[PDB]
Amino acid sequence: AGHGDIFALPAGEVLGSYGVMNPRPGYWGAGPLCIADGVEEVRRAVRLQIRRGAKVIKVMASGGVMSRDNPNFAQFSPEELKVIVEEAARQNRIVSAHVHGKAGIMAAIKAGCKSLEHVSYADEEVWELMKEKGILYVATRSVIE
Amino acid sequence: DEAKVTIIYAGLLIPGDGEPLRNAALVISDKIIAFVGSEADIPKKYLRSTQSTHRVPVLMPGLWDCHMHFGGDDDYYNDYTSGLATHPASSGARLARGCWEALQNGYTSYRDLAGYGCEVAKAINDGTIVGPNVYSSGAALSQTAGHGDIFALPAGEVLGSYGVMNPRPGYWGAGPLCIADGVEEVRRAVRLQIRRGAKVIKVMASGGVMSRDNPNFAQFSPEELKVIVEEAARQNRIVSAHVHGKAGIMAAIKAGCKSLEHVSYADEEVWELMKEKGILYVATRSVIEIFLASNGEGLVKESWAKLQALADSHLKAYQGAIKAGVTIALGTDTAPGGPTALELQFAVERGGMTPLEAIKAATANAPLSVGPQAPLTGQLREGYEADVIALEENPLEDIKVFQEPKAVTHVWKGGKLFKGPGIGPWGEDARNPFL
Amino acid sequence: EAKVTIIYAGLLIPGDGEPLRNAALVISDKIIAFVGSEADIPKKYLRSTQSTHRVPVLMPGLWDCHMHFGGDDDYYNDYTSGLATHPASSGARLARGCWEALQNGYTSYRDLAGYGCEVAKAINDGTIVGPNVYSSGAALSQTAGHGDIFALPAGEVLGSYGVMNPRPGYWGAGPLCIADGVEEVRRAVRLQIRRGAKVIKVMASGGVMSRDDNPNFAQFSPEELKVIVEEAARQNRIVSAHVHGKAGIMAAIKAGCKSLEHVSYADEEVWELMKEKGILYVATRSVIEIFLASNGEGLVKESWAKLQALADSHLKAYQGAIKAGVTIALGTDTAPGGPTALELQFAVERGGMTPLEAIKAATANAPLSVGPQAPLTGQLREGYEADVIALEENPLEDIKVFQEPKAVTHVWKGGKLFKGPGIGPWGEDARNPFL
Amino acid sequence: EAKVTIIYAGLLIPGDGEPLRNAALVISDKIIAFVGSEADIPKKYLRSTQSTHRVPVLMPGLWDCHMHFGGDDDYYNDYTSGLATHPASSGARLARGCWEALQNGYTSYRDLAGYGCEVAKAINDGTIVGPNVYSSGAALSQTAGHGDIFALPAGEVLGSYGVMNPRPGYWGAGPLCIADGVEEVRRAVRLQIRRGAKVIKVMASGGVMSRDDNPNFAQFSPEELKVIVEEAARQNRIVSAHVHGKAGIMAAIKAGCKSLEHVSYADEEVWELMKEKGILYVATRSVIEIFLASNGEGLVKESWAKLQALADSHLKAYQGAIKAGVTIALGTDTAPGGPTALELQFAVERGGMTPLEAIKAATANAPLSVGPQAPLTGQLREGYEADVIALEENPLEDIKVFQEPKAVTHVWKGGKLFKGPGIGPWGEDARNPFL
Repeated sequence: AGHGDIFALPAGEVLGSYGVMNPRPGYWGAGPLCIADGVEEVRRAVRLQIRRGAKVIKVMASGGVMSRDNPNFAQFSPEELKVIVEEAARQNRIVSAHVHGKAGIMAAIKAGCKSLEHVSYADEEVWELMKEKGILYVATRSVIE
Repeated sequence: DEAKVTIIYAGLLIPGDGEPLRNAALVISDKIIAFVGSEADIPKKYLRSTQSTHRVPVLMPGLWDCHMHFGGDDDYYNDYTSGLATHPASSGARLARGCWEALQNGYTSYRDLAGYGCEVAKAINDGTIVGPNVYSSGAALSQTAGHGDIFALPAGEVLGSYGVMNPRPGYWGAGPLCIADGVEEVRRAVRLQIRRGAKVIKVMASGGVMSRDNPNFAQFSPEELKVIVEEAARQNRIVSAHVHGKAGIMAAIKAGCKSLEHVSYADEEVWELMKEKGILYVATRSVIEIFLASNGEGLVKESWAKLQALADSHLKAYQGAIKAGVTIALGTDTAPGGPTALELQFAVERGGMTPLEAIKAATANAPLSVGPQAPLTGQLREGYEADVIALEENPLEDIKVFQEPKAVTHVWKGGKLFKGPGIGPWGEDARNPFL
Repeated sequence: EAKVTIIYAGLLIPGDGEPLRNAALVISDKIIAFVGSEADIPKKYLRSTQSTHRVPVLMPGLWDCHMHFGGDDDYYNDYTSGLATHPASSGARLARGCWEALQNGYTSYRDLAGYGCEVAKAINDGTIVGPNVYSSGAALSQTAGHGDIFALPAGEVLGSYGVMNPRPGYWGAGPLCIADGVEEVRRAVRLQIRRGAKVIKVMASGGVMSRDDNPNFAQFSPEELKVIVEEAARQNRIVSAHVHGKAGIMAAIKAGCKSLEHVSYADEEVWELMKEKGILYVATRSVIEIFLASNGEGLVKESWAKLQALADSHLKAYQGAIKAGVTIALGTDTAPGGPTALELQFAVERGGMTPLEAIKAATANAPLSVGPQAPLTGQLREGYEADVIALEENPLEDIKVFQEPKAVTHVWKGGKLFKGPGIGPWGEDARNPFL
Repeated sequence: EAKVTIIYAGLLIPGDGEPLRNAALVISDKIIAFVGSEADIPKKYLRSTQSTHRVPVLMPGLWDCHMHFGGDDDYYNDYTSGLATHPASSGARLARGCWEALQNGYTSYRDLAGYGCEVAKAINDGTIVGPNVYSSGAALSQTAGHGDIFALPAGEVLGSYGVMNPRPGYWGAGPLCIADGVEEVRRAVRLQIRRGAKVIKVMASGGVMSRDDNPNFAQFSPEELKVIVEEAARQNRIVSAHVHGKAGIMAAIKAGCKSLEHVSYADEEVWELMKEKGILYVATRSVIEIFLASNGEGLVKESWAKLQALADSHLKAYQGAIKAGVTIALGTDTAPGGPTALELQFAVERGGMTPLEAIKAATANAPLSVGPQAPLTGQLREGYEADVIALEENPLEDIKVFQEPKAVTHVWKGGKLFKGPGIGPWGEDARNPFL
């Protein structure tokens, strides 16, 4: 049910294709999207991208005004984000977080993400944190335009 | 094109929370209520701009039932097996009749706590059918061997259908029930309901006297309940917990649930906690009353003693909560179109509410049952949503008035007339959506 | 005590045969007890009748022999919506449609792909109202056939709709069934019957879906079609074949199909075979007319030349069949509540039927579309089923009269009034089924 | 307004027939409007033409009738790379290859195993450029057949490429399809058609892969081959059979295959049958020549004696077929962009064709390799498709001229210039399709 999910399809088709359970023939673990719920699953989720030669890890950490969906709501738990960062860090990758609302922004920061996309509700507080922590700001303004 | 303005003059206007007005008027502008006050005080701009006026004896908010189940089961299986065996197309057809019927009784909002509310609301919102505002849980979450489980079927069939492992074709993750065990699974369990558009999350947090089963025993671990609350909270939902025994009640509270159903063993301590924490109490007395009316035909002696003991507790709990001034809303655990109005009767005649408090429980308080997902509604006030009904008779003099749908003469939902003089079955300006 | 109703008609169109003037029809319970002149009504019925009516025009309830009970979300334009739309949503929407159908005087639908079986359960238990629904269950298609969803990958489609790999999730109960080989095709027919299918529908040719799609190519092997017919035959169903090109037509015939849809490349040889073998011809002209009215907005040059060539051929086929006196019924390939009446217009204005023959195609002939599953119906005759409608205006003078539902004033299905003066939305003596 | 181009040619090689000197060809839009002497050009074209060209040599676009669209990672030497290489990698690599193909004057490829169907989508939508691709989809092989990957265990291979057990992961859409039994083999052909396959390819014999492998042994039963042909035939495809030994050859013929690859043990009897039945002979000599050039580096004594014995037999077969006047086309079993031109050299220097007959095999005859899926093409004639190339040098004097792509100066596919003076890498009027 996150920003990467394909809401128009039923849930079984999507997790069948892109979940980190149920290994099978058909280039399992090697698509545009990976859906993982819970600390256990998110470890295999990062590990599967590294397996392909990923040089960065990308999380959806907020909603994205896809339906009448809320960009203000955070996505993934802090517990999952922390683990995702740590997994990437162990292989010398960073994590880049899709964030709009301040709650998602703050959680991605707190977790250890070093790059943020859109960052649409960034304010004074976010700017100072990003400078203090050396976190890249990638506005992606073309999408809004 | 200008705003669509409607003036409704009322002999008696029951706002929902607060003293009723005599010789009052309410103005609707488009979807919201633009003015409430005396007939004398209507602003002149609305007298100028109005396209339609009405005069009725009694005006009040659209009613809520805060505990419905959108199941539409075939009649065949008497237990929960029907939920699994009934094809959802059948369920959906039947639920369409029920939501129509709900609207005709002045029920403009339902909180579905287990079933297809999400899926059926799509056909309400796109205009294909008509119905109340539906705030749905999607599936009720239950542990294995919990109150949601179908004990009569073997475990593999049930978790195959309703578990959060083993994704597959067949509308996986989209049934009346979701079974999840452990912190990991319960995260996907909440997430799957949100995926469907759930506007509340419902947990089974105690047993429910289904077998010679214990309502005193809690269900789910505290660890799971905490996580379930947090998951809902992150998407700005609240969690509503089915609870009977005090252990389950206390655990649901501790976890962060903001709504409790039945609450049968609630005592002094529970009442104070619910007030302190702003937790809605939904007694669902109609369910108890059903099996009191059966009177123990074909039940063993001590299993009937057990139901009465629970019923008596449930009664004291509700009475004490009302007297203690716990915040209360009404629900019945029925199918759409069912006898939701009965709960007003029981609120008065069992609970001991005044008819006015009973109405408050079914209107002004009821949106609390979805927390932050509630619009400003359930009250006749400026700025609130135009969910308004009119009655022929004064329900403060006889609360049973609500049980004759002929007595609800006009129904507005979101400023639109769905029932009223010269208004068709599918509401005003209804067009066949298949042409 | 039999429930007797007398209907006096200025004009009585029986369905097959010369219309009567100054006529009457008697209903006794569910069957038609008498048809003849007002003068000749038997006196026993004048004595026993509890209600009488007087109307300008009376005729049989109308049939559409080619409907699809899909109720899809609007989101996906193609067949993906059939898979992605949750069936609870579909069922809700189909309830509106069946209501709407009945209001237009359509008392029978033959669903050739979808949830007719599942929705008819809610009609028959009285929860909603609608036409008599004879459903195929899923349309049978080969892999890469006209029923397949080419835009999705193959695994997703056969996972959802194949006859292998049984699993939780209403397996074997969707709008589509894909089966390859004699073995699989036995289970394919059997699974529809399991749902209560009253006809079996095959895709036996391509259907100009893409540019690499060819309506001239047959689908399924003769070996599979033969077995499909035999399986249906054993349960006293017939098979209805979607066919365009002559190769597919000839194969469906050879196999034993007794109903053909579209039949776009039917020529002399096909017409004679259909008459010789008693095979119903359902043109489904409305489908061609839809993409003629688009006129090639955003289509490549030669792909529009291809549709017109098919459309032209489909026209000549239909015209030739009518002239050759092939037995014909009407269908539209629409959702319930859709514009079924249009097909009468096209039967006259394209096909070249007389308005009277057009009515025959939508009434007396239409039960042939389900073979031995048909009761004696579609005609105003003694002993036939009381599916009867009344109109304000004479449709023999303007066949487009059927396209104003206000013009159908009374609808009886099985002797029960579902529309008529002072009669509610859910029919006479309707009760809320959830109380 | 038609887009008209005049090409003056010192030498025009039409494909089937005597070459013209001092000739011209007119293109109108996508088809060839005129072929004849420069003197005889119709005046209307001299008036209407927007561009003219003058070149030494003009002929049809070349065909390779035996390509494999694999795009494998280099890592695995055997067939394992087909399974292990991610198809996104394969597709990228195949884009270079199709570009490179077009630059050498190859305007049509018949892919007999791989992703031709999937890559042609990006050619046809204009994202990349390439030849007309007629693809088999996956090659069909029995378990333990020439398509099987013996080095992996059986479960992994049938999990990936079998026609049972549909699942997420682009099921049914790989370079290989394994099917055993009549039932499975229906779905096998159907799955390729689903992808847009324009020919069906079977493995009908062994292929000296190992020492326990025998090219003399047939593969698939006659029962399976018959059904495979019939399935293809119903969609207007033909089947092309990989065959070495006479038993496999005879079975493929008997079944109804209309194209044979390698045909290494073809003798008098086979030649006559192929002529009698109109069966294309594609020798694929380049494959034999590769392992002749290795010369038995790290091969056992008798396993090198086995390859030479096959190579010799393959040679006599091809030579005899040419002399017997069997209809022949050319293919190489290479990746797109590979050394397709080599096969012309071998047709002359091994087969003993004249350079003119060699060109006929790569042009006028080559569309026979897809039977009814062929447009009128491979020839410079009025009404045929404008797939035209120009060379700097006369290939009738040196057939190796084709192996320098600098020597192909102009390439037209469907009347559109993809290579020529002042013309960019992606062809004329190319736009970045992502803006």
